[PDB]
Amino acid sequence: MEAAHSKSTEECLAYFGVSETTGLTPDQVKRHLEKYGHNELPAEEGKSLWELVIEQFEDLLVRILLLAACISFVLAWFEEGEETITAFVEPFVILLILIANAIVGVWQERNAENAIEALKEYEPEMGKVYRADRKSVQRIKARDIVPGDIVEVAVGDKVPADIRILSIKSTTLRVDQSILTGESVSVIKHTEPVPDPRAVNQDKKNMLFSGTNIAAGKALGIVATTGVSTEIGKIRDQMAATEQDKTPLQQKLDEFGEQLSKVISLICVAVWLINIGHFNDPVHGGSWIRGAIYYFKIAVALAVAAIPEGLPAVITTCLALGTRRMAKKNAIVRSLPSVETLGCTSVICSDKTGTLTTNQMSVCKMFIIDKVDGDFCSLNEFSITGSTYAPEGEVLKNDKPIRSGQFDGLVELATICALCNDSSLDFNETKGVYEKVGEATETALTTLVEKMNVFNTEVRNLSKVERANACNSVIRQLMKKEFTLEFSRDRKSMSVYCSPAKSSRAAVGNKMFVKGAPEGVIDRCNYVRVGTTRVPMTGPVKEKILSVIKEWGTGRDTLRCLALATRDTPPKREEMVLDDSSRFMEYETDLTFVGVVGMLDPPRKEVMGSIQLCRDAGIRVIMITGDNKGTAIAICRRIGIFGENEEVADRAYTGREFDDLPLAEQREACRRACCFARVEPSHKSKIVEYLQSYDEITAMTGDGVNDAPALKKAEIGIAMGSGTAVAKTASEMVLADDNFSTIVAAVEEGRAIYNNMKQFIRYLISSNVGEVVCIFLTAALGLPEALIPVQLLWVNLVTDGLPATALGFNPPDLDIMDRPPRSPKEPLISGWLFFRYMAIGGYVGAATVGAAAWWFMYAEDGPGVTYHQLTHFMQCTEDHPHFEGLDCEIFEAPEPMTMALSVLVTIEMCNALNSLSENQSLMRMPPWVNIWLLGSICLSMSLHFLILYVDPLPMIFKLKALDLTQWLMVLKISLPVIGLDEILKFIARNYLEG
Ligand SMILES: C/C=C(/C)C(=O)O[C@H]1C(C)=C2[C@H]([C@@H]1OC(=O)CCCCCCC)[C@@](C)(OC(C)=O)C[C@H](OC(=O)CCC)[C@@]1(O)[C@H]2OC(=O)[C@@]1(C)O
Ligand SMILES: Nc1ncnc2c1ncn2[C@@H]1O[C@H](COP(=O)(O)O)[C@H]2OC3(O[C@H]21)C([N+](=O)[O-])=CC([N+](=O)[O-])C=C3[N+](=O)[O-]
Ligand code: NA
Repeated sequence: MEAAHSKSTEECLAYFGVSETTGLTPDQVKRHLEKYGHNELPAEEGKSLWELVIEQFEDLLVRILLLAACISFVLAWFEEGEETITAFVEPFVILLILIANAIVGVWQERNAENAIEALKEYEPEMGKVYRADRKSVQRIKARDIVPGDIVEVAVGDKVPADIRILSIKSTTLRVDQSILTGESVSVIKHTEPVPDPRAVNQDKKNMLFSGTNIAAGKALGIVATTGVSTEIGKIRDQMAATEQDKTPLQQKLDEFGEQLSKVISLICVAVWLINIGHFNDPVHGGSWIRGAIYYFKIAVALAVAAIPEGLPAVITTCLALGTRRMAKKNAIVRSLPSVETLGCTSVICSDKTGTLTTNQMSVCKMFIIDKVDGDFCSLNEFSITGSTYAPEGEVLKNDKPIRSGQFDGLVELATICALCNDSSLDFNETKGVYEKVGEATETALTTLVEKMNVFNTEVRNLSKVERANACNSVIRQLMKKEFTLEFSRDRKSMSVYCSPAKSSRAAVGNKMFVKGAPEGVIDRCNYVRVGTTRVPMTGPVKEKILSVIKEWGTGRDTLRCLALATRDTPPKREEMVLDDSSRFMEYETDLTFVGVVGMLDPPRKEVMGSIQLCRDAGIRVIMITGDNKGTAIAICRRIGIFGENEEVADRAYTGREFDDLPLAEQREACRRACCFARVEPSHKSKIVEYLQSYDEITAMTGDGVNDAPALKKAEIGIAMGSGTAVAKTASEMVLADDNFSTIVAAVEEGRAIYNNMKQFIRYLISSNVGEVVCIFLTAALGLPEALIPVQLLWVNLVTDGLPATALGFNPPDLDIMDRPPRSPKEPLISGWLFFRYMAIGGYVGAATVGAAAWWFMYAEDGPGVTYHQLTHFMQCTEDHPHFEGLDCEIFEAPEPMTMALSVLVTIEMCNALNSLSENQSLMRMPPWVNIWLLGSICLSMSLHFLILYVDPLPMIFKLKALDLTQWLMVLKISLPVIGLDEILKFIARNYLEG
């Protein structure tokens, strides 16, 4: 029964055919269990280890690498040498890389924590029901409860299903619903129907929600819904159905993969088309077997040269380090890839209270009526100092301290403030600073009366915990508080019924004290207090009062106003139905207006500055608040979201107003709106949807279970440090200090990290192009392999991995926050840059092939076969152009591989320098601009010597220590790559200056 809150108790019992005093029969149980299922959220998909190891092997590039591993393994077998250790090395490396990769992918899943699974914290194991088969209450497993069940709850219980309250067995039933409604104070429950079939949860005062807690009392109820149908179950379904997108870089990486894979196959076809003349060779002689091994050897080298194998690790390392840095600035990033998205944020939607403001509420203005004489009226206005919940402050009229007690009107104002109040003050001795005990707005009052000290009680003598509630305790001794009519959003007021404490043979002199939003309270005043006297409420007195409230609430003071009032002749106690909240407005009629208080929940000190940073960075800020609309807009003006004087008629919306717009107008509202007031949790989700319809990258704040869906939907869900764990697990980021400014600082960090990532992505991928040209050159010209997979793999994982990682530490540009958000669709490499890496690639390909071919020919350590061309053969049974001797297999020498490799290494060190800046010359942005980079380059070269010298390794990699002559050639050919880039950077910096 979804609409239970709107049905009578009788109607709810009738629907399920259940007797309140017996409960369900066992036939009913069996039928209801079959119809409605068990009372639980569906279990998580069992994702197995085998099913998960396989997912690691779904990435296209890892597939290519696996294919290459198999050809490399197959080749290690069907071979012609004798060395048993040196062969199976290659396929083991690739295999090991794929395995280490899988190990990690798996680590991340056993440690992954999901939001839907965290909701289960809120289902209790047991609940209590009355069923026909037994007289006494039976404790059963929550999961076996069904709709129609008669259930019983008591103080401390976790609510087990969504239950319509039948009977409250205690004096009141108080419930902790904070997780679902964001109501901090436990809320009173009743049993009468709530008429609106579409009531929001906060109005469902006759309902208990699954997952919430009984704070006081004992109650009988009938189970309305279970499982996925409860409020929290529907929240679990909304999250389930939300599909999150791959980040822009993830999408680019996949696109890169697809294309790279297409290029690879194309180059194979090319290497085939280029050696098509082999169909002209006599079938007799030669070696097909030794030719086919040659095409497969290069296919493997091609695969290895194309993939940036070390890239995922560099990306991960850079992200972890950034993450650690962000945490020191209160931004706890939960998802490493979100860092990029955060850098792209174009809208931040932020709750106000506690995030944009300190949530330290403090009264700084109040007034009572001074006098009323026909058309004439005056008010007595005061200021109150002290922005803390601490009783540190004093009252002033025209900036001069006064005695509060010397105004009877004030005495009553404080009386109402103290009695009509569920909250209080605590002096927390672990911290020193005072903390709210309840609602913030109420504690401001508590704090007010202490500062007012209307009866002049001796407080300078008391301590610091005896200070928290002194002047309050005085006022309590005055009146017996009988009951309270709790605040509700329809009437926007609350009241207390009181009778004199000292009261002999007198049934008379009871008072109700009423506090609430001014408009409805004032409309219900027929009288105005003036000192201790009373006079009829009339037009010019009302004008005067509403006029001041308008200025305090809509002006630059941005205060929340409450009107305070007393009913002088309240109804007889017995003539009041305390059980029907619908009558409460009526009990609070025929009131006497006493006064108005104005309180401020001040903006955080950094907020103004961060709002400005957002405007500078092209990031829109939307405030979401529970203030009325007028005060909402005033506060937006105050912190600079709106200009002091700009028109905002269609840039601010209440939840009400927004609902009244047709769908098309709502989408349009979201694109221009900066302020939403009094909105429901559903609105945050709609706002995010509409914003995603204009391709915004949106951050949204949240704290409760009710915020979880919207946090999941937003590109950057942002949870409060002080909030629920469910909100945390549904978010990309947590603010450990709750501060909006932490968001802005995280975004800037995102922008700077990403700009560095660009450089190292471009740097690593650039070398892969360079490597492929080498392999394709080698197979084009019929040359001996200049580089083998194992070498390339060391370079891609280690040699270039360090400088790439160092490029992550590139100093950020000074104008990072002076530019619009980066377009998500913006390519990492395109246009002129494409051409640059085209040219570098071609250079690098030529330079490596060159060095190997130079050794074979013009080098005097090797067989100076100058223009003798390796082109000719790698056959060696024809022995044509060696007219006399007995030596041939020098085609497998490690020296020319060492030439190529040291060229590759050196060029890449050079190109790491080229990568410090996209377009700035090294003459303006020198190498020492990044110490880590120089440091890494020294480390890579050291390691290059390691594999050249440390004996097990030279043999493994097939290399031989170079000559001082040969190193000098390495440098001769490698260094110019700097010249080429410096020229190319020059061309971009000058003939594209528009
Ligand atoms: C990795 C190694 C090679 C050899 C491969 O060619 O990479 C290409 C490739 C896949 C792209 C290209 C490479 O394209 C070429 O080099 C032209 C083909 C030359 C034929 C060779 C014949 C001997 C990148 C690498 O380089 C150059 C020089 O322009 C740029 C960029 O890469 C990126 O933007 C990085 C995105 C992660 C991509 O065009 C990208 O494809 C895309 O979708 C992008 C948008 O990704
Ligand atoms: N949709 C709404 N409709 C009406 N009032 C609302 C609404 N949403 C919030 N409020 C008011 O805005 C608050 C939370 O702000 P945030 O930090 O969440 O943006 C609320 O505090 C009081 O009224 C609530 C209140 N109370 O019990 O809730 C009792 C009051 N009282 O009489 O003691 C008055 C409150 N008040 O706002 O003045
Ligand atoms: Na999200």
